[PDB]
Amino acid sequence: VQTQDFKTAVQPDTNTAQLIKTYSNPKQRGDK
Repeated sequence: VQTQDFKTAVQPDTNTAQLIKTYSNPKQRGDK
């Protein structure tokens, strides 16, 4: 639900990844 501060090679904040995160891992802070 929370977008990351910046995009990396390992973790590109894509729409599908955020969609999966709505049930796999909500409450994940986007601060790096």
